[PDB]
Amino acid sequence: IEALPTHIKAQVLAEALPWLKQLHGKVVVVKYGGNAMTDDTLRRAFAADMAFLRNCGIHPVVVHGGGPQITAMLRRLGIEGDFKGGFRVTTPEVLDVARMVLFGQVGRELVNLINAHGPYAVGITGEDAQLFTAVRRSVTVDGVATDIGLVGDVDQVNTAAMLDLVAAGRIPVVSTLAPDADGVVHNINADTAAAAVAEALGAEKLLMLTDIDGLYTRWPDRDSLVSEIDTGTLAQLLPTLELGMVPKVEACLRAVIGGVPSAHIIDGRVTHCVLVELFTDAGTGTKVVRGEGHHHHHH
Amino acid sequence: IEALPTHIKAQVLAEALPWLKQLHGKVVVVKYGGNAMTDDTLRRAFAADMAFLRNCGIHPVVVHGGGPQITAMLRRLGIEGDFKGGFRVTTPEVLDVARMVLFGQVGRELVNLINAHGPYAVGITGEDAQLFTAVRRSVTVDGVATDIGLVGDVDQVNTAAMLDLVAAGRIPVVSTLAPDADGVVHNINADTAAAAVAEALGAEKLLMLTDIDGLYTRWPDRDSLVSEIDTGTLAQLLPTLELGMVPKVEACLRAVIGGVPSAHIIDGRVTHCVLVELFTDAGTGTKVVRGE
Amino acid sequence: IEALPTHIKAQVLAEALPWLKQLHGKVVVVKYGGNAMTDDTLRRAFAADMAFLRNCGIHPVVVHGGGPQITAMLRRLGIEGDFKGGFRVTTPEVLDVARMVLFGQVGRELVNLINAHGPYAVGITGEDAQLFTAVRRSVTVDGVATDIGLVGDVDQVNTAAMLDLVAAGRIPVVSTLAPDADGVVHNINADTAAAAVAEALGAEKLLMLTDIDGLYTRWPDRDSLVSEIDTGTLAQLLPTLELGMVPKVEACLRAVIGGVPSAHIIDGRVTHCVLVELFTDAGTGTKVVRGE
Amino acid sequence: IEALPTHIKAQVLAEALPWLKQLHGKVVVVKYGGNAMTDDTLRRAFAADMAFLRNCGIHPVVVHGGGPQITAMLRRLGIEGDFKGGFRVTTPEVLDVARMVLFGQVGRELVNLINAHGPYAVGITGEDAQLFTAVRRSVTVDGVATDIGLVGDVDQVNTAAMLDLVAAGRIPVVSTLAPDADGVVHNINADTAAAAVAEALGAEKLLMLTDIDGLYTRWPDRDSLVSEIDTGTLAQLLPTLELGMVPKVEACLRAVIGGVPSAHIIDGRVTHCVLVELFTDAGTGTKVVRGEGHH
Amino acid sequence: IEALPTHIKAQVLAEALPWLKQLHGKVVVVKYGGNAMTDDTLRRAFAADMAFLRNCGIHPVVVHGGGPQITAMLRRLGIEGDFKGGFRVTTPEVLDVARMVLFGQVGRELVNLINAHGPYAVGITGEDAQLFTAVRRSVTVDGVATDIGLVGDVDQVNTAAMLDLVAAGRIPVVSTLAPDADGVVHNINADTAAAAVAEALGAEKLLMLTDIDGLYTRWPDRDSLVSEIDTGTLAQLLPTLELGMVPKVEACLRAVIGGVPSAHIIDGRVTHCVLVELFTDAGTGTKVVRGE
Amino acid sequence: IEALPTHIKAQVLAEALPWLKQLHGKVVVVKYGGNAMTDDTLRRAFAADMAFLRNCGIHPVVVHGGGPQITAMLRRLGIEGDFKGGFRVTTPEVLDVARMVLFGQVGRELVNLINAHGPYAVGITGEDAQLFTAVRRSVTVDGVATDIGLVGDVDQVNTAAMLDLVAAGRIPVVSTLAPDADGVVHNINADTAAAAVAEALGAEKLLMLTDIDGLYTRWPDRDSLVSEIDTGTLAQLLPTLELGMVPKVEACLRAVIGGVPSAHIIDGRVTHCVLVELFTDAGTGTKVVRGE
Ligand SMILES: [Mg+2]
Ligand SMILES: [Mg+2]
Ligand code: NI
Repeated sequence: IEALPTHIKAQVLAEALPWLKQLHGKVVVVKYGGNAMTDDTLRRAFAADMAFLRNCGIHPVVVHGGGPQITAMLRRLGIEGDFKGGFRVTTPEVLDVARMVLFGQVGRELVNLINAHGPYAVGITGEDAQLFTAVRRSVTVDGVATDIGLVGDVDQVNTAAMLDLVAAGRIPVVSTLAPDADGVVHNINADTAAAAVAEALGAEKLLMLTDIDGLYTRWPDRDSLVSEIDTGTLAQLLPTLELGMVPKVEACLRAVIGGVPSAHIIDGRVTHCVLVELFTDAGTGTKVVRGEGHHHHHH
Repeated sequence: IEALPTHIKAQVLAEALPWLKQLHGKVVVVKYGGNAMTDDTLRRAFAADMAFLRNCGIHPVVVHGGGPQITAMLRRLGIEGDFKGGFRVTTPEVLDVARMVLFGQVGRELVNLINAHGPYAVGITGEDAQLFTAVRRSVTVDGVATDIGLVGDVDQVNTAAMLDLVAAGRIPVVSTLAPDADGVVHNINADTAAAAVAEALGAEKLLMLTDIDGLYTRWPDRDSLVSEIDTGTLAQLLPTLELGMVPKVEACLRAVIGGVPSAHIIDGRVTHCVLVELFTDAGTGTKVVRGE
Repeated sequence: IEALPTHIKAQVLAEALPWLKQLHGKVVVVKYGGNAMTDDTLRRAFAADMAFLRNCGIHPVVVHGGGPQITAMLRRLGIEGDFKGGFRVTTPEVLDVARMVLFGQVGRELVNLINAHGPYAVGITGEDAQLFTAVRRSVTVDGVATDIGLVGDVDQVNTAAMLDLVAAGRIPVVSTLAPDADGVVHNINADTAAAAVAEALGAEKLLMLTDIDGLYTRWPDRDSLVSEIDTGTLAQLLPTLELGMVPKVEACLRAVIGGVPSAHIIDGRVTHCVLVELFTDAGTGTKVVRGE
Repeated sequence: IEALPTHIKAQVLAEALPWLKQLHGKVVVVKYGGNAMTDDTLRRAFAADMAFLRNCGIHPVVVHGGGPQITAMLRRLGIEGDFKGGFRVTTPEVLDVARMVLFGQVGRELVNLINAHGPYAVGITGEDAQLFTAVRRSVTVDGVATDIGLVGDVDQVNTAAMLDLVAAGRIPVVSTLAPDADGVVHNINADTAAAAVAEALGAEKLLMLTDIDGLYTRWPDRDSLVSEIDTGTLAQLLPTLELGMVPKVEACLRAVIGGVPSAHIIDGRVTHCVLVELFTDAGTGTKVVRGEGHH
Repeated sequence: IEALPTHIKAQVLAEALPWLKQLHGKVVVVKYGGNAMTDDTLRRAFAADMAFLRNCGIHPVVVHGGGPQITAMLRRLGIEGDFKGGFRVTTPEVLDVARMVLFGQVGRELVNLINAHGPYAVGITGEDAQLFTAVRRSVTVDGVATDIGLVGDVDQVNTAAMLDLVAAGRIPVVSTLAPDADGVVHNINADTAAAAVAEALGAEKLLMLTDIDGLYTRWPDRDSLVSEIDTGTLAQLLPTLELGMVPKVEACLRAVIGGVPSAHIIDGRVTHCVLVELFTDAGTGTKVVRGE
Repeated sequence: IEALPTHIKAQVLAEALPWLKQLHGKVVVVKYGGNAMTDDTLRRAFAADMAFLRNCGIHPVVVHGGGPQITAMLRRLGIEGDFKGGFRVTTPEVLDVARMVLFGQVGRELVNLINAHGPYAVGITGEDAQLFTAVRRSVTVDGVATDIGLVGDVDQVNTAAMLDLVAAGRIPVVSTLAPDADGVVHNINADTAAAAVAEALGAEKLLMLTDIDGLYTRWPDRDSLVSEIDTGTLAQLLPTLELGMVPKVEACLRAVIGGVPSAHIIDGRVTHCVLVELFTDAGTGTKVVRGE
């Protein structure tokens, strides 16, 4: 805590060098969500960490999400959500509420928390300066022709305009909402979006906070927790996983394969989780790396 | 305009030169509000105008407000107004709704409308990168010691960071919300705020859209609106009209005095009002200039 | 007349946005010539139109020529032309006079007018910093190739250094005279030369002023509104156009086919013809576009 | 021309170092005129020298004049003068001929000569981008007020825009013709103009070619044909000089006092005169240093 | 060591934020010497720390010294020192050996150690590009003693050229040797020199490694040594000290008074001493401030 | 001589224009060594020449060597050398002395000599900022297997970082010593190294000072003295050349066959040899150009 010998405090910082050296001047996309937003002590720690990275010469890019906040508003307002299946179905009136909450509330919280350390955080959506557009998406059953609503995926990204912000020393706080070729705003999956922007900016790393200690090869058995998994194998386990990890996983795959050296799935329930995963050799969380070939499977 | 002789169209476009020359490379703060937001045809025209200025080498900076939208939400949601003689009393919870509507809704509308022409508009508040801080304010009720709530005025502004945006070719869409010293976000008067940022950025002009045709030396007599007035002369007729034109006018004062060559109070009920006031000698409103 | 209602002016200006967005930040080569040089109003207008584009964020590159001025100056000097197959031959003594009238007279004219609006206009020839060279020109009189003096065509262009000028906010006024591969100055044909530099700079539009009112398929005026034709239908129309406008057309054809988006053959006899052509579509001649 | 032992050539070159070092990266205004323009071998040598300076990291700015060429043209056109004091009044038309000759002919010659070595020379007047404006001038004939036409002096200069050209590696060839505050272009004295732009650009030196070997207090043989001089010492010799050397001297005055470390009045009749005056200690010309030395 | 739990490890890091923020983008001059150079584990740790600072956005500037190495060489070479009462006289031959050892040996060691982490370290002296000149120094013994030889103090510094190196991401390793006004190379006191360059570059901090745990108020009192002092108090305890701390002391003075917010005198015998003094609230060493 | 007439002097300076024009803004690698370092008048002239090139807009890059100085030190320090086929076998203890002398002494001399004209010269090795790495090379004694110690060739070069120095107006003085893949510094052949950096920087020329007047093709016959040999033609002489020209010549091949338009082998015993070879059409020294 504080009664720790100085000679040991230095032995901690000193060990981070190999990491500070690997991240310096590099972009790092962090997907904020889960207990990280909920718990006060956790988020306050998250904001402090972003400042840490910023004051080390690292370029953090935060991508956050909503859901509970969005549902809370839709209820508090009284919108009777329609369910064209097993999904919420994002209708126009709903999009307005989603965007309102995500950008005007959730993101605001984060920005102010970060800026408690300096003029760093700046909130933006795909709408602002058209940082990134979206393409309408839909779900299955089997005709797959089910229109879920104004939901979509990140289509294109203006990495140029984005890398300009990190250059000015700002920490962009992204709210997954982007217009399509026609101009209508669409709500995008925070996880997938984070992966998209990660690849586009040529990020050195992609972090994703979750209320889980890692990835499970077969959920029930917690002995199936992998601290590191190679791309080829993950792509083969995808069609046999939990739906809640599919976005997290696909995001990592799209990222690590799109060029992002590695993607991490850490436990956001831990205080200063980002500092631990970046400057400590703790085998906590799941690390994804590009790896194809029978040998990556055989070993 | 098709049956309008070509020799006239030319004169209209030509007569713009003297103005395009005066505004080129200069910053122009425009305060959006009133029918401008309400009417669809008007706002769509407003967005097109901002693109016009942008594609002419001019640097527009939009500052918008709420109020009706904010009240609509506070009601539609359920939040009961716990008032004070004509003031809404922005409680910590009210601020949350205000900021939510202004930034996450009102501003969004504007940004998307502008960006229908290109990657121009970008929404920001005083919160983002601490573009500008605020100082808690209080209005006149009984002796004036009334803390209406989380309301304030623009204290400091990071003109540097702002001039950086206009440099990148972006059109900033500001939502009057800035953190005080301690760091708590407040709600600022769009009109006054627009005036603050105008002066800070060394803007060539400050435009303010209103549902009124001008300034009134004699109200309601109609042939007594000044086409152009000047500082000092305004301060004399300052205490004559009502409270709705006080901030507007007071804003233009703080503006011209703070360095802004001139402030304009045009009628936002007119389609393409900004184009008329900037490239047509026909003053759509009243121009305020530094007078001796 | 000023009776034009304030809402009609707004419509005019507003209707120019789609074009400002298209030309902004781009290069536009204008071939100044014809009565546009002669008439005291038209010419004074052209200078304003260039200043206009310059203050809109556009990049204008004027390319002019002499002709009537040259012959005129030769008459005063008493230099009798040495014709050969209808071609006056450019003897050294003549080249000297062209460089004088073209670069020291007609060019200074434009530069000074344009510069009444600001430090924009700057006159140059291929000789200056070797911005562009010229290749000998050979023409047949009767049976075969013959030398017609010191006449040439635009060959190499330092588009890199050329684009630097417009980037510096300067309006390059070009006098079609370029050095031979061995440094022998030549007189180039403004028309063909304009189309040449237009292509070398990779410019959006090519504006060509002419003392002729229209492109003609015959003149049962109703079928003269070729407001916009395309690059192939004009090719087949080339063996049936007026004798005074074939070069204006061949120039446009070259430019567009080469890589220039659009070519406009407007009637410079119209005050503010440039403006009318760029922000309106109201009949100023033809717009040649990529077609086939 | 050969037979010169290499060990000596090296000595010659090595001696330019102190000078190359003093001029490197600095601006040097050179006033072209006289036999320099007339003689073919001389001008061809002048152009080569400008290229020399350019390829050494020096920033040469050439200012030329006319007169004989201008008069030659006016005669072919029969524009006979309206002299009113030993000089021609610059009627609006005469200006047109002057500008035509200076910019469209005299300057052209120079530019092409220089560019025979590379994309260096670029011709400009005060008209282009308003590099420098002019103020109407009027020389006292019997009283004081006597307009002599569209003649003037360099008023303001856009040193910024000018220093931009030398930055791009260009050698500006200026033709003394500038616009008036009310947009009226006049004809300016090459000598005085050269001095004006020299001071404005903060030039390290100002050279002026003449058909004279130096300055003379009086007009006979040995002694008063000086080599070094300064302010005050010249100001007193001003009213004692024929008009054939008044603007020349004043040019050096307005320049040195203006800031230019030194102004030189060399003999342009010598081949490669500029190379001799800049990289050879034998200064066969009249230099003009700061007025507080030998005061 | 490694058994330390995660959270306790993260906390150590987190507690560094207030410091990384204060040093980011700032220059930090570190005077290397003593056991720091001697002990292998210590220097290897020193080099790692410089890389730490470098990879955090901090700009470290290392200034080292010799003495033992210099004396070692002078002995191997068999150069009997011509002493002057407390001082060896730096004859022209001695300077050559000094410079040879300091730049070609001592500094080399450091550079290679640093660059074991990346293309960071770059060795230079006042000689290179004339980064800084020196003025002959005379240390009078009793009343007077004149020149001890080619010894001097840092006169002028080219902070511009220096700040250029830190800009390129390089970590300059300075060897205290500068040119005379006439170009005569001199040997400068590492401590004083470090202070000179510190002030010149507008360094946020000046660190000085020593084989002592702090600054002594009453030398070998132990127990109550100074934890923090300032310009006035530190300058008043000057005439009551041993020579083995005068330069280390004057340095901190010339620095802090010069503009350096604070100078530190830490114990270089501790592994990673620089990391402890910069990112740990350990009250070791001694902090010298200006005051007010 | 002052006795020489001025009309001649000019002719000399003038005749250099074609050369100044060819070298302006270009890099020129000069290998310093031999009498050039020994003789005082010669080196003082060498330093003046580098300043000449620098003050002409040329970018000189000096690469020097040792050997005699290195051997001189090894002897004074009494370090017995282990030989192999006639090689010193650079052990870790010898390398330290080599680097010490080359960088901390030989190079220092040169730098200070150059900077006697201005803040130009800056000494660096492959160690600094890792400007260039080295690869262990072994010699051949009719059985290549001869690890003659820490000797190697220039492997990679950071032309970027190097071209940055010449950009700042500095004259880099290189001491052939570079890190190994693992950081083990090695001593590199000045001649070959100079050739390596020459090619890497895209140098316009490579000069090499020697105590020989030319390139005597095949053993003593003052008649067989080339003046301008070429690749291939020269290549077929290496196996039949003295050992004192093998590294020089083998270095001139990698230079021109590597990109460098031409390499020159001049006589460094001549005062101002560099000025003669670069601005005098003297046929002294041997030139090497490309030739399939
Ligand atoms: Mg595996
Ligand atoms: Mg049309
Ligand atoms: Ni197996």
